[PDB]
Formats: sequence, structure tokens, C-alpha cells
Amino acid sequence: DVKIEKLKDNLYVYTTYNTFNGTKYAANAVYLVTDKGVVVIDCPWGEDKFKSFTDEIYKKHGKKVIMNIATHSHDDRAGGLEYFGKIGAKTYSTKMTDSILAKENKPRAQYTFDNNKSFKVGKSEFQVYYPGKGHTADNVVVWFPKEKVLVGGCIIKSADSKDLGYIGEAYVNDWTQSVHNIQQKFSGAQYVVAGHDDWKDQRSIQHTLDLINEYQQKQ
Ligand SMILES: C[C@H](CS)C(=O)N1CCC[C@@H]1C(=O)O
Ligand code: NA
Ligand SMILES: [Zn+2]
Ligand SMILES: [Zn+2]
Ligand SMILES: [Zn+2]
Repeated sequence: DVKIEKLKDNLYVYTTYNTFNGTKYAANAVYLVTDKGVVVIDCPWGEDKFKSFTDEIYKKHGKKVIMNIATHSHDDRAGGLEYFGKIGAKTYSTKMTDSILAKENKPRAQYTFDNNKSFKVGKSEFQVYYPGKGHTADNVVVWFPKEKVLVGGCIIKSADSKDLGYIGEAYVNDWTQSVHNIQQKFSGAQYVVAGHDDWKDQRSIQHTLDLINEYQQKQ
């Protein structure tokens, strides 16, 4: 199942679901429809959902995916690099993410960049920004200036998150500064999209900071 909702103009938020030990988690990402084709950020959470996802893209827009950008090495972000490459899309990731994928023997992106990069596709513009370590050492966010949408990915927890989620590769002591960096640089954001679960509640950044503090206080 893939849920797709228009967020602003040609920018859409898509959500897929993956159940872990009785807890049904949602993974949120976005895709942009341009005159040159569709740009997909991250990927459906689960390989058995890739075809269903692009099938929905065709049903709704009758267009082709020409680019895929992974915001970190995990399955819900970089899991589709092989698939999107196979169907003709130009794939990207940061060099740090590439190093992690290589180490884990996971498919890698065709092109890599040094943490930050500004993109221009058709008449659309967006930028990938590295705020520092948090959920992982390589996590990046994507900013769409025209739509005023900040795709936070997993460094941003949903306002209803019970805990920080998977922290086996996290840097909790650096996470607060990284989130403060995002907040300061994209202060005028109309929409901030958390990587998991409910993203609509815009207190997501506040709750994230709350969860980090809670974790640290408990030592
Ligand atoms: C929970 C994260 C996504 S934030 C996840 O999918 N992981 C963490 C380690 C195993 C799996 C993966 O990406 O390989
Ligand atoms: Na590899
Ligand atoms: Zn992750
Ligand atoms: Zn995630
Ligand atoms: Zn809170």
C-alpha cells in the first residue's frame, strides 16, 4: 500500500508502511513532478513495494522517474537505488552514505556528492543540506524553496513519536545541534516532513528535541 497526497503544487508526499514487532510504522518521503520527469526522494519501505509505487506514479501522472536521491543509508531511504537505477533514473547519494552502503554490501548510487548540493531539474530547484550527525552520521535534509517544504527524513521525529526509534547508529549527543541548524537555516518552512509516522503535526522538531533531552537525562 502506498498513500500519496499533494502537499504543494507539483510536490507530493508519499507514505509506505512496515510493521516491526506489532508496531506498524509509516515511512514518509516526497517526489516532485517536473517538465522533465519525476524526481523521487528516498524510497518505499520494502522492495516488494517499488513496482507498486512507480505504478501509482504512472496512474496519477503518466510520467517517468528520472532521478532518485537517498537521504541516508537505511532501507527506507537507499533501498531503492538498485531499482531506480535499473529503470533508467539517475541516482544520487552523499559520499558518506556511499561509504556506508559499500561497507554493508548494499547497492550504491551512480553519482555522489560532498554532503551538500543544489539541484535544478526542469523549472524546479531544490537543495540537499547536511546538518551534522543525528539519527545517523550521514543523514541529510532536502529543501524546496519555492514550495517552502523541508523534507527532514529520519533526523526529525514525528510529534507523536514515543521514542527516538532506531538509534543503533545514532549520535544522540550531536543530534540537538544538527536539528537546531536545520531550524535556523530553514526557519520560514511552511511544511516540515518527519521521516516516520504522522508528519502533519508541525511540532515535530520540538518533540524531537524533547526526545533527545529525555534520552540524555536518563543517561
Ligand atoms: C530502522 C532503519 C530505518 S530508519 C532501518 O531500516 N534499518 C536499520 C538497520 C537495519 C535497517 C537497514 O536500513 O538495513
Ligand atoms: Na556495495
Ligand atoms: Zn535510518
Ligand atoms: Zn527511517
Ligand atoms: Zn514534545
